[PDB]
Amino acid sequence: EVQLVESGGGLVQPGGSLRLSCAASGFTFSTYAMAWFRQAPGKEREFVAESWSSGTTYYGASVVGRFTMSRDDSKNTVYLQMNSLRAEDTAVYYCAAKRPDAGWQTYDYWGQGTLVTVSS
Amino acid sequence: ITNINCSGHIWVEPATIFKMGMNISIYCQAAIKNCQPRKLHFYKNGIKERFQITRINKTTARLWYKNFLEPHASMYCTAECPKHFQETLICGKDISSGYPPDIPDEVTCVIYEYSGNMTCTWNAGKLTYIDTKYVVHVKSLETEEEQQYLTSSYINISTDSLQGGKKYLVWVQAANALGMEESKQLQIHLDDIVIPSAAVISRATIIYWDSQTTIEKVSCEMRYKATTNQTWNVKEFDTNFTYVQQSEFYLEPNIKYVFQVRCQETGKRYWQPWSSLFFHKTPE
Ligand SMILES: *[C@@H]1O[C@H](CO[C@@H]2O[C@@H](C)[C@@H](O)[C@@H](O)[C@@H]2O)[C@@H](O[C@@H]2O[C@H](CO)[C@@H](O)[C@H](O)[C@H]2NC(C)=O)[C@H](O)[C@H]1NC(C)=O
Ligand SMILES: *[C@@H]1O[C@H](CO)[C@@H](O[C@@H]2O[C@H](CO)[C@@H](O)[C@H](O)[C@H]2NC(C)=O)[C@H](O)[C@H]1NC(C)=O
Ligand SMILES: *[C@@H]1O[C@H](CO)[C@@H](O)[C@H](O)[C@H]1NC(C)=O
Ligand SMILES: *[C@@H]1O[C@H](CO)[C@@H](O)[C@H](O)[C@H]1NC(C)=O
Repeated sequence: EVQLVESGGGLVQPGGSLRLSCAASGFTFSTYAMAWFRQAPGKEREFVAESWSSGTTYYGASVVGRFTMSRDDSKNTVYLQMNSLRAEDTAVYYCAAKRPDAGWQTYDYWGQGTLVTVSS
Repeated sequence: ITNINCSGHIWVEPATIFKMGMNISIYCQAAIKNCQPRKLHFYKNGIKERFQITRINKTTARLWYKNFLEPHASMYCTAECPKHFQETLICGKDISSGYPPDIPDEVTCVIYEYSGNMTCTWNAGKLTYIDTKYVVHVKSLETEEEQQYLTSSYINISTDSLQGGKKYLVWVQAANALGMEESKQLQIHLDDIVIPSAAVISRATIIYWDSQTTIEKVSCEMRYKATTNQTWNVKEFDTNFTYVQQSEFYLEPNIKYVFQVRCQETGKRYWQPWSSLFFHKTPE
């Protein structure tokens, strides 16, 4: 099948940093939009970032400026550099693939997720 | 659809679904806490639109497309908030383009022998691209009971629902977001629309074929032709499927031929589709 596997999860301090990876396979990477989502405990899935082969990259208001998404089309991988980490960012982070002719918010593929705990 | 909390909203004039070739305006309004956007950007499936964009409010912007012909497009607008080098997603929206339904015509209902089904089909007409529905209405001329059937292609009405007399009225109504048409009514008699069970060719000068029909009066047509000739040769029958139907044909030696057959209830309106091509290369 296709497969999205995230990495880089772990513990981090308030104010610290870290970077998530997501390896992608099965589909044509260049033509899909790649997105990071997150889901705190109890709270609902929320958008954090999305990036296209063209280079277009936009972020959710909650994390713009602090977080930075990029994508290596050669290595078929997207990354999420997380800086100035606050406790609010304690959540499982999901990698997602969106097909273009699909909706603007229908993602055909989802990774298992990596947990990111901001201790204190 | 997975939910994306929008920091604003998008809206389209005339509407998110519009006739192909219409000029459309897409508006995007920022609503981001502590952010008077320096600029607002529009992307169509991740490609930046760089023209026909107009700053209106201090918070609203408009993208304008001319003779918009794509059946589908997902739209995204983002804000350049001060204090950030990056773009905050405001919202996205899906737009789609098509035509309103043509009047369905060539409505025909038939019953294939041993099926239990009345098969009503029709020419929908011009491709509409967008989501259109079809409602087949059925009215009994005897009792005036009306049934409606929803479909996106054609319909099979179970014969057990057509036991209120034999004379019926059928019309087909088409509808999508751009229009709603309705067909001229077709009157049918259940006994007049029957097609005999298929006929099939099996063995190759002599051609063996047969059907499981039990219609009393059946007429058939077998047409042959050299694969490379272009004029068909139709041999009209009035067959009787008691035993197998064998048909003898003269023909030249080392030449490849083609055969088809079709049958009907002698005198009725419709026939059945011609058989599949039965090829035959004869010896020398
Ligand atoms: C799409 O629009 C063009 C021109 O639109 C003009 O500019 C826009 C930015 C907006 O301000 C409009 O109000 C303006 O009218 C239309 O071009 C016209 O086409 C008609 C007949 O189709 C013709 O008589 C005019 O001379 C053309 N020129 C202008 C300046 O209107 C065009 O028709 C529109 N297309 C559709 C499908 O509606
Ligand atoms: C008679 O018509 C019915 C309805 O069209 C047919 O049953 C359908 O068969 C398809 C498979 O082709 C299923 O996906 C549908 O769900 C069935 N619908 C119902 C209501 O059962 C049936 O095959 C037809 N019988 C014939 C032609 O002998
Ligand atoms: C411009 O701003 C006002 C104020 O909220 C808003 O109601 C309006 O919809 C905006 N744009 C247009 C085209 O009316
Ligand atoms: C309708 O009936 C025909 C034969 O009478 C059958 O082949 C076809 O599958 C049916 N239509 C459906 C199932 O949509």
